[PDB]
Amino acid sequence: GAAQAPIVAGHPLLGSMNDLLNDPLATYLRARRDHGDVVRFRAGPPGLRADIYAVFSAEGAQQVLATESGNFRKDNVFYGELRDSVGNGLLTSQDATYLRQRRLVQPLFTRRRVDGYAGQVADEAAGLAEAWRGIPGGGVELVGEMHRFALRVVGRILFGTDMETTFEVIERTLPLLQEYALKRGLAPVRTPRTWPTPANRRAARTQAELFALCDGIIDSRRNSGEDLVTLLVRAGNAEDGSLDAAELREQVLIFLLAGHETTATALAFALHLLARHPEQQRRVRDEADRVLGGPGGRAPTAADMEALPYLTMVLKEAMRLYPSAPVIGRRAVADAEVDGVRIPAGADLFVSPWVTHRHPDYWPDPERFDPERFTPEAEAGRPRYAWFPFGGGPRACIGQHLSMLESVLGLAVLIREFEFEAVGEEEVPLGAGITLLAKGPARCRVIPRS
Ligand code: HEM
Repeated sequence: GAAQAPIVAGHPLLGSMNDLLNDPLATYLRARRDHGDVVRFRAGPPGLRADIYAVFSAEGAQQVLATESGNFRKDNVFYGELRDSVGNGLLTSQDATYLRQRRLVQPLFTRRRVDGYAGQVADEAAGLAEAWRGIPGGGVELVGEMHRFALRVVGRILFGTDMETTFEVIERTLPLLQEYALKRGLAPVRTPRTWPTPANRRAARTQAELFALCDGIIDSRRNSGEDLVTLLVRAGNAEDGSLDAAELREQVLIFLLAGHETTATALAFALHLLARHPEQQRRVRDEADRVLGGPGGRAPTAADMEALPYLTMVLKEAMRLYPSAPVIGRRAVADAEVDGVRIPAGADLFVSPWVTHRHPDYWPDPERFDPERFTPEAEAGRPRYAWFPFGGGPRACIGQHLSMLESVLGLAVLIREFEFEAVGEEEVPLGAGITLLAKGPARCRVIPRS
């Protein structure tokens, strides 16, 4: 006896089109508050787009992402636009194509291989510290600062040293190809990319430049402290052979796309919360000072992650309030039942870390910043999928441990060398694209500790 999904209140004629455009994050929370855990969003005018379903329960998220993963596919139009824009890499691939890619890439994402990149993160963070030590204003805009820093960390991990050259090209090329794909995947009309419109021409020129850069970097590595491009080029097994040149580029691009804004968002918001919460900052500082030796102390290592649990708890709470992926899209193959509600075959649907992380059934006083929610005991008192920023199940984030290594060890250096104080508006307005979008500045004063 499957129930029908309630339609989220919206415009009499346009449905949720205006609400999802103006304030999608507030629309998602209202949908749960007024209509429940399985809802349907209507578009207008009638006949433009099929109803998009939404699952906000932890148990429904476990079903969509893990228990019944086979019924929920990456067949949404957005995924097709990303594949056309950056190639059919590990994030967008499905079936046999994905299985061969997973067989060849998983070896590069082992805890030991990832832990080997700890010194690169520590060096990049010490570099940011020296630059911040010479800021005459003593102030930073964290969204902008962490956007640069995160690309530098993932790019050092990918391409090694002296790649500020490649950084500036990627910095200006990749975001445009992502916007092109996001805007087309969410659009109600799609003129072919071959069509010679000014926008489609600009995107193909952007693609050419980035593709050629990637191919040159990859071809230089065709000729341990090895970079990830070197290990992707040397990936091979008996059944799958090795990755081709197009396959190599698709993975480099997907790693850059999946690790640049995601880690930036987490770093900026963790630092912003610590800037607005002095007691929690003092706790992270006393922990950093005890493990690394204080201002002017030693570089953090991968093993220091076990000795930095409050910082880990601050990060998880930042990713609860500010999930870098606020929604995860899927498409139903066959009729399904989630929380007693029917999700039809062919239906585009989405789980939302943004809503489930603020759900009153799992989160007391959900908008309060409290790292103590992530003690092992508190985690046991709540369902597993109440917190899922890296997703879950077979398609969970492969760089989850890398992101935590870069965040914990990164923030450890910055808190060991600087005190943070929020300046100006502390409420950063938020939107949603591929990732959580900052629609406001996160200003902060950096005070050198030595
Ligand atoms: C070092 C940084 C990162 C890298 C290189 C990276 C890479 C990737 C890759 C390759 C995938 C596809 C995994 C697969 O299908 O087998 C993925 C999935 C995912 N990543 Fe990450 N990631 C990083 C950081 C983050 C962070 C900080 C978040 C925080 C929100 C995040 C959230 C996700 C989510 C939700 C998925 C699942 C998407 C889905 O199921 O459709 N990633 N990541």
